[PDB]
Amino acid sequence: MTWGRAVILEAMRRYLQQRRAMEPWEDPAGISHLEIQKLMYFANEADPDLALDFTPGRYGPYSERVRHLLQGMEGAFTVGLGDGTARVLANQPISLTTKGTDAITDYLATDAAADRVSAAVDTVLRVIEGFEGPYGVELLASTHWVATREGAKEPATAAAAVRKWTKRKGRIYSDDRIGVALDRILMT
Amino acid sequence: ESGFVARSGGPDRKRPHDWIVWHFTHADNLPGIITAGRLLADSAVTPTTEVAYNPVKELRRHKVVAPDSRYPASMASDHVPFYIAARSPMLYVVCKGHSGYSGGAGPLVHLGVALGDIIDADLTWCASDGNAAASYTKFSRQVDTLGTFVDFDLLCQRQWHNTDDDPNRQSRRAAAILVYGHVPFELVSYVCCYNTETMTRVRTLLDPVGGVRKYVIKPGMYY
Repeated sequence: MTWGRAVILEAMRRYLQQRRAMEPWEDPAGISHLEIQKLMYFANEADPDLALDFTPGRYGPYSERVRHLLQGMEGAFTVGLGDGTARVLANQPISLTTKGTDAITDYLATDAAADRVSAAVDTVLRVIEGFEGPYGVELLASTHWVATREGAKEPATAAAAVRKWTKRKGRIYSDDRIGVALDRILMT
Repeated sequence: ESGFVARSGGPDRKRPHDWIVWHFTHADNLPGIITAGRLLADSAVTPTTEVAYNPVKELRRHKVVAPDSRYPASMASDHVPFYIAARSPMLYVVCKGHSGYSGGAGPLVHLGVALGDIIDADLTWCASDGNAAASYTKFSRQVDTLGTFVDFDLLCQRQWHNTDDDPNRQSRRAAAILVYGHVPFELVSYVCCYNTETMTRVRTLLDPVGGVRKYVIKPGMYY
């Protein structure tokens, strides 16, 4: 198992448990594809050698290689992507299978990269603490992108920059929500 | 409906004192609440039976609740939560079940209190604008802006699921009045139950305790 797949399987296992307490009305087993993208965005920032080449988008950063990784595991270590359409932005719930859970536990026990996978996942869990759920990680990831890729490190500047990618404000990309995210990105 | 009701007519943005706020509990907890004569925060004591998911409750013990510098240093678990819309996400969690409870809506009782009764009773309270455990949630006790502070429109909807462009709707439906410490039980002016056997049990308990409470059976305020 490459360690990018391991980072995926391990982020999924621990994030699900963090989310089950924070947003307990969310699915007991499925993580949306778009949530896994945000998790992997932060993992890539914690460990650039992953090389997942994120680009900004309406729902935050997106990696075509993360989707390729999930696809290669489908019906094996994970389930839920199914057979999507070519280049459609599909957001399905993805679960760890029993085999996947067994594979990642075996992996962390012996693999050469095992401590590195855990270090990256622990860094991600720390940054998103309190922001678990499909909205919270999108908000954090989008703010992080504009703060580290476009210099948008001040509240006024980061709000404008986030909303140019999201196309939305409402109560979800108001200055106040982005201010809170920005404070977290700056602290971690 | 949404479970967003008021005591005069329908809820109005500019009259939050008339909003009815809701606390749900298991019917078997009601004798204990009767004995104490008040609803107690989780930190006070452990309840007769727990309906909530245990990791959710452990989270509330570490969530700072602080609208003002004058507000007592306190956690979410130091408060009794009253959801503004009775059909809420927290109630769905309990109704769908988990490892700690699996009874459905049958034994769940909604205790409705008018916000103006909480205020006039000189209780310490504040409002969250959404999921109280989330780091991006704010608390406020500014009565005159409560209407804009919570997502009033969403709380009135009969349909409120998340969408791709707004994955934060369920969270905003969890807006609640958190009352610090306890709520005297005489402030409960509305009792709602899911079925008739529950209502019969609730009335056999409450008939000697109190009186002027409006009793209603509504499957529609549950899941």
